Amino acid sequence: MDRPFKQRRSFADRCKEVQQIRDQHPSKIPVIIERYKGEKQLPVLDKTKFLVPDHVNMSELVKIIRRRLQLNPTQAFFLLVNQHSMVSVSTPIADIYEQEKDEDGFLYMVYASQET
Ligand SMILES: CO[C@@H]1[C@@H](OC(N)=O)[C@@H](O)[C@H](Oc2ccc3c(O)c(NC(=O)c4ccc(O)c(CC=C(C)C)c4)c(=O)oc3c2C)OC1(C)C
Repeated sequence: MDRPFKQRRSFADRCKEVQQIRDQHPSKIPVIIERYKGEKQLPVLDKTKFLVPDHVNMSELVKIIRRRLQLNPTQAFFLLVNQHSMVSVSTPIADIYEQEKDEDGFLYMVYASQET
């Protein structure tokens, strides 16, 4: 629906789903990508739950998500993980998953037209 993921799924069920994904997609990182609650410029992505092959750099994900949003060339766009902008993080998602993942095992990201 429209409510954020953590509002729709219990912590238990989210954990259980991450365990399922470890069995069924071992090389992928499970991620939740959501629009900032107070965002007024950027549109809402078609979907919010993704798997990411774990070699993809965070910096590349910024470019991929920006393409998916179909913005104009000048629109501001920031992808935030635990409030940090990912635009210059040329590090595989595998290597930041363990430091930045939620207790439920998903890696959460927020996009917005401003950083702070
Ligand atoms: C509980 O798992 C479910 C799946 O259930 C089962 N039995 O497999 C199924 O219901 C659905 O399956 C999905 C759902 C989403 C993706 C998915 O989003 C994938 N990602 C890519 O193909 C991909 C490849 C390259 C790349 O740079 C990016 C990043 C894309 C950005 C975030 C827009 C993504 C993928 O490989 O597999 C996916 C699969 C198998 O969603 C899950 C994982 C929650």
